[PDB]
Amino acid sequence: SSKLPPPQLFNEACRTFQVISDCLYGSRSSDHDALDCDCAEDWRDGKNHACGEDSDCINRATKIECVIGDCNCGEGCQNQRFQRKQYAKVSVIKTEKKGYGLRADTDLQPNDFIYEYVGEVINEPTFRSRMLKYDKEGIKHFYFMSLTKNEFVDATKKGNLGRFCNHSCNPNCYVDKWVVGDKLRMGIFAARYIKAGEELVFNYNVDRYGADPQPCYCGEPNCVGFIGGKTQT
Amino acid sequence: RDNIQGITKPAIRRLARRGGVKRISGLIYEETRGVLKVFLENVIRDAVTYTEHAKRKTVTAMDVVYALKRQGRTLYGF
Amino acid sequence: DNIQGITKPAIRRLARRGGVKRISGLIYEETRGVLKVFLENVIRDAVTYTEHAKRKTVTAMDVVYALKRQGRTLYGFG
Amino acid sequence: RRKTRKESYAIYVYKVLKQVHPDTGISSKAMSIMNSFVNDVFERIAGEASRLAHYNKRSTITSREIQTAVRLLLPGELAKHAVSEGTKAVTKYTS
Amino acid sequence: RRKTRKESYAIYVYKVLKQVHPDTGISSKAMSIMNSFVNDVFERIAGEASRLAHYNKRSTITSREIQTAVRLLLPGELAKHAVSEGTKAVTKYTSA
Amino acid sequence: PHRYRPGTVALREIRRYQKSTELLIRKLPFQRLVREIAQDFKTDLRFQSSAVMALQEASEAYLVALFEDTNLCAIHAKRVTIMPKDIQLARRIRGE
Amino acid sequence: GGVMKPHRYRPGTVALREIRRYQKSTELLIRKLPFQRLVREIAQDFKTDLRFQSSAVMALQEASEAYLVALFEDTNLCAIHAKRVTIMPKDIQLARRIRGER
Amino acid sequence: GRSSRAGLQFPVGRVHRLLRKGNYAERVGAGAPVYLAAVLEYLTAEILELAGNAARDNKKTRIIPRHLQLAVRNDEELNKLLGRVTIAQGGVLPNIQSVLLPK
Amino acid sequence: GRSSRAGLQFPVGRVHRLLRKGNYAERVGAGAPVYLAAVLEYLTAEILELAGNAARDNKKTRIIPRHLQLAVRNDEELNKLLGRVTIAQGGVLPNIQSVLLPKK
DNA sequence: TGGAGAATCCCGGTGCCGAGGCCGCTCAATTGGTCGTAGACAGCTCTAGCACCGCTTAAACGCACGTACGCGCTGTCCCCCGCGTTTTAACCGCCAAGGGGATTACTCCCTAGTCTCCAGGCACGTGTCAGATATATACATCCTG
DNA sequence: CAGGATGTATATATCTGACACGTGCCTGGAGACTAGGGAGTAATCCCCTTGGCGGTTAAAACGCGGGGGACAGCGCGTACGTGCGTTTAAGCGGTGCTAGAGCTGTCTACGACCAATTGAGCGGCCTCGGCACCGGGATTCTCCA
Ligand SMILES: [Zn+2]
Ligand SMILES: [Zn+2]
Ligand SMILES: [Zn+2]
Repeated sequence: SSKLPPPQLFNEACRTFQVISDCLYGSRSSDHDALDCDCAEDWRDGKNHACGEDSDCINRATKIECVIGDCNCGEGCQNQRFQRKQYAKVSVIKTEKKGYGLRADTDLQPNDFIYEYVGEVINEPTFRSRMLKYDKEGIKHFYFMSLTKNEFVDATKKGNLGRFCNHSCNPNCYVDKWVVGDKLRMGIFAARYIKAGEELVFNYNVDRYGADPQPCYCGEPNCVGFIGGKTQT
Repeated sequence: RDNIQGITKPAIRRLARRGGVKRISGLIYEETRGVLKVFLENVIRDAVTYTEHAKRKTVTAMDVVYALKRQGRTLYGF
Repeated sequence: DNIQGITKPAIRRLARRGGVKRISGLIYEETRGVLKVFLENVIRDAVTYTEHAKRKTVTAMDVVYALKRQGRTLYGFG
Repeated sequence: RRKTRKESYAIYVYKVLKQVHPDTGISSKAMSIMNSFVNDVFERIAGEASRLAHYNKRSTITSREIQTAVRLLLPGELAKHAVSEGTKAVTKYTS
Repeated sequence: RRKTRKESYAIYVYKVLKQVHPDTGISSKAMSIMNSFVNDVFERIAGEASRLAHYNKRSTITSREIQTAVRLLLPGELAKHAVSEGTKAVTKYTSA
Repeated sequence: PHRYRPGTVALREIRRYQKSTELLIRKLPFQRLVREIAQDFKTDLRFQSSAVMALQEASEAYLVALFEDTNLCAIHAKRVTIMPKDIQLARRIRGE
Repeated sequence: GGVMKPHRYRPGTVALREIRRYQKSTELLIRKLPFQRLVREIAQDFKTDLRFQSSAVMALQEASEAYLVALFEDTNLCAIHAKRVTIMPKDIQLARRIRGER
Repeated sequence: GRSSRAGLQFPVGRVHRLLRKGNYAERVGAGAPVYLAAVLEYLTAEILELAGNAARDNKKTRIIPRHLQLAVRNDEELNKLLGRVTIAQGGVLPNIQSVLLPK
Repeated sequence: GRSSRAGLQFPVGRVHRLLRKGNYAERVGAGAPVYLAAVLEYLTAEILELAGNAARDNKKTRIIPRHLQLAVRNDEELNKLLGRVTIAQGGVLPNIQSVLLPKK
């Protein structure tokens, strides 16, 4: 759609940070060695993608990514994209109530790679230390997502363009776990038809430790006024 | 030659009726002829191997029975 | 009762090696029944070999020969 | 009389048929099937006794090997009655 | 005192492995599997040659009966190359 | 103008051919099939009549068992007709 | 602050991951000691105070696991034939019927 | 005759000769052919008795292959013993699946 | 040695002894053990070659039951010969049905 | 639902060839001696199987949640079935060569058994290396004053 | 606000368990020679296979109308996959005890083996009745008004 129709920067923009694109985590995994598959390529100059983005290649079908250079397809394997950044086109739109939205810049085909949420991955006592120092400092925006149940991610220190999102009770994108370089990572993907201009906002499914969240400004009959998670922690 | 078509459509239909089949797709006839060709090829191959070992020029009934015995589909009465 | 000792996750893993993607909840009782029948036949034949040989211990060779009798010959024990 | 002697089980299957069924005959093809069946079961039991004797480093087929082979090849109630018949026959024969 | 002299095809399978791939080894359990395989193929071929001798009222297993057993047991090119190897072996053996 | 429904004639034929006991393939075409298959192994082979009868019996029994299991697969797939993939499934389960 | 739980894996993804993991490895999938107790219980009904060699129980566990794996392979093929992806008891009974064990 | 002494109709002498000349063992115990003949007599008697019964159930006094077939397939344990066996001219059991019957 | 005369590795003498004392026939021909040893050594060499290639392609230098299992189940002819045998601790071939994969 | 109609079943009548029995014969079955190695049995040794126990921790279990897949319904359409009409070739009986399976006659070389001799193969130490483990070590956490 | 003691991830020298190679020894394999019987080969016969022909007629081919079942979409609900947290036997090692496998020694009963004999059982031929087939009516099943 075109609901979130002067784009902003990253560091009318949000608070400043450092743009990252690599692995700059806390300490670290996934321990799942993806071996070199025998996928037929149909690739010499890019006539078709080798481990195709929507065909039947065994690596991509299970949210597993080939490392660059060791799979039999070589470098034309489209299931290498976390290591080669085949991201979509979003930008930072300023909204007075929704805050900062990832507006789509080109009309996006459904069920494709949109972006990646990268930041700092940390454990639970340092994670609650980050929580305590941030809500004693007085930030009103909280990025305390969980990669796995043990570890946690945060992007306000050293993150990327995936910060400018929110909760919508009707999601357009979603986030799913993938594995790359024996490292568990996160990726935001579309499911429905996406037109250039509207912010790509999904289900957070937060279990907030506080009592007063900002209201869900989705304005839909599916919105209960607040977000809605799993537990009342 | 093309004598494998001698096993005709209604004869395969008869075998199927004896097998309990009620309706038969048109492709079943060619599939059954191919399966039977494979089966008979194997059995006649074993029979001819027994016959050539016995220094005989005629495949006897015993060669066919022993050949079927080798494949766990023993036949009584020959 | 010990047939329930072959637990439901283990049966799931067995299906996983076989390529099964989704498993109905009623499968587990059928699988334990099949396992009981198979083990009953192989163990019965093994015990028959032990009673013949006047030995009290079921030996590996007895199990291999018992399996071979049922057309499921096993390599790697003699 | 200018023909090679080809043995069979015909007359013995016929004797058994007359002992079990008073007024009943049997066709040539049915007798052929029964004769091949008897030769088949004989080959199975003798082969099983042979391999059983080989396994246990024995060189003699005794009553024990035949008994174990019969219990191995015949399922359930058939095996029970067959081992009963075998023991009965050996008991009568040694006396 | 040693326990008991038990025979196996272990050293021959190892010599064949060293003849085909000198820098490759084999696990003990895999050697056991290979020994059971050799004994199995042996038992099948000997059983079939026995049945061939019996069906034709003969009391001698010669190279011809083994050859026919091989042609019955191996499916296709395995049988063709097995008959080639056996012919070579018997020829070289009897002609030296 | 009195016609049977599409399927009752099938059941009457099922009862008929399961009640009778005779070879269902035509003798001479099957004998030509047998001789043709035999030509590719050895030239000018002769066949005893009993050998051709044994082959026809084994052929009919194997096809009957295959069609019975194919029918069980068809009924399993909530259908009453048989398709080629049912025969391929049956032979796959059997082990070829 | 708050913990932000994201979306889990879709049903079947972890299943396929297990498919690849167990088809690539070779370890036994049945617990050894419960299976050994099952073997001794089944053997109880033929001869009292039966003893087993460890290699015999191991050969039984290998044979058992190979038989069940092959049966589930055949069941999966008949299941996938019937336009489902979920095996049912009828599928295993059909597999055993066609194999000739019933 | 050793046959009458053992109370058997099958020839223990013939069985013993086939055992000696059949390449089964180097030595054949004296009780083995008697035991084997007894087991053969039992299996033959069971199949013949069931075929005879089926023949009377088809108003025939002469056993034909179809009756032997019915005899074999209606005994579960014989069916298990003869699961890989085909009886020539035997036919098939009258088995019609429920799903094909009219409703 | 009789093995060296035929250029074989497998023991012709042991095969001859097993044939005579294995109760297969009253008499055993002279060419039978040589021929049988040749067939056994050829089949052993073929399966060990396929296993060796499978192990080398999986970057291992020791042949393991898994590589034997792959050697057997990947060669159609040996698969046909060995369709009803179970190789201990061998597992199965990686085979995922196409239908199990996700859709477009 | 009942009458029409087709199919099948039953019931007697005729012909026929195959089951069932007898006759002559031959070789295999039985009996009695004669012997030689297989195995039954007692005893002894030593491995390994069972039983117990403590400890650690990985998998099983139970519940919660949610989605996607199984299953029932409905429409469409098309393909196989029922059947009639036409055609072709299987089938049955009869005949004519003649090929080759089966037997005979007789020879002869190949293999079992025996005896003589020694080295190849097996059980066992001894050395060597993928793979797992306790250990120095750098950087962040708490910890009390 | 402050260093020291402590916890944690990292690279590491080492420890273990399985595999390659050398050592003594013994038993089975190899070589040599002989006897006898299985088989190899020539020769003959005669059964039954192959080939042909002709008439019958039943089954196969072929065409066409039509119906009902296959197939695809839709919709719906519930059960099974995934995941988290709780618990428990599985596994491992460590320890102890004795049952029984495995080997040996000695002896004997039991079967191999051989010759003579004789009758059981097999081939040939011969006979009559169960059955295969046919015709006529009777029941039974199916389907459309
Ligand atoms: Zn790929
Ligand atoms: Zn790839
Ligand atoms: Zn909302």
